[PDB]
Amino acid sequence: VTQTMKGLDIQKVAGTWYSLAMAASDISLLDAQSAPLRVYVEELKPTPEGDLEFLLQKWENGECAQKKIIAEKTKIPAVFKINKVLVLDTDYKKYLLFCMENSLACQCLVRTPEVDDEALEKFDKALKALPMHIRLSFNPTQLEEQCHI
Amino acid sequence: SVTQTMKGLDIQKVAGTWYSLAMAASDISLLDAQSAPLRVYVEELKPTPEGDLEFLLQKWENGECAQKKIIAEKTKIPAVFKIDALNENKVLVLDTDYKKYLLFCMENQSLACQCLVRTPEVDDEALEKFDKALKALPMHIRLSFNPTQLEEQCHI
Ligand SMILES: CCCCNc1ccc(C(=O)OCCN(C)C)cc1
Repeated sequence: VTQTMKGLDIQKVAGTWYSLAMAASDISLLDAQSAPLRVYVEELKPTPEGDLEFLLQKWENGECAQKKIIAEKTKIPAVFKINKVLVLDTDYKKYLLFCMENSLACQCLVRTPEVDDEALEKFDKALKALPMHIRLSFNPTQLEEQCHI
Repeated sequence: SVTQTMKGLDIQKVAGTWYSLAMAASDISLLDAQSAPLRVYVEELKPTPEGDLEFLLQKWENGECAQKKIIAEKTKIPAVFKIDALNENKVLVLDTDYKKYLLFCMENQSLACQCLVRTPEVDDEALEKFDKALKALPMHIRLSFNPTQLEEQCHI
């Protein structure tokens, strides 16, 4: 992943998000509820030091676990270290596109638990240069359920 | 569910070798596991003397790769077939050029579609036409397979 967001203002990504769609380089990264990169972003909280706190849900040992993880800033405003987190694009008010790279998985986040045509079209365009072998998308009912069940 | 069928399908010309390059389904659970209900790999098509279409496929069953044969019976629409199985179903051929790619769906309402290729290689045209076809359909999971997997039992 090289195409990261120019001019990111991380403070404007604060608040609630919903994982609408995800894609990964390897089927095993996303295929099961327990798959390693099957994670649902529920909130982003930029820190006073310019780090990025993720609140996510992840299926572990038969429960939907909530995790709070700090992604530490790097010299590239759009790149953090949790894996590298790369923010490809956001309009702050509607969508955010990011990837996790070690293996590669990318997500389309939306501000409201609804399908957004613009967000998904931009996600598809961003994935054209990336060697993805699994793509998932979630319905509005799933977005509001613990671990998108 | 599926609006697009192949006009003027000649089932004799779809006969022979195929490989499942990509698949997509309306419900993640139809395709997410090696054991998922619509996770099947088409290896060969055989038209019958009655104009039915026999699918020779691989399916993960009892933790091993099994060979299975499924007859999709002809209907009054050339590109639409029906498997004698408990559940109401349709097999729909969306598009083929016969010599490189074939796009089909299974409707059960559950829906899964596949991109078949003649040669066990990633084909840009096959995948681009598959993706265009899927824009019309409410898919929540898409898988694609590397050329090594195409020639392994059950795409392992
Ligand atoms: C650049 C403007 C940043 C303003 N911040 C926000 C603006 C909007 C939202 C938000 O969630 O809006 C959803 C409603 N649709 C119409 C936008 C969340 C944060």
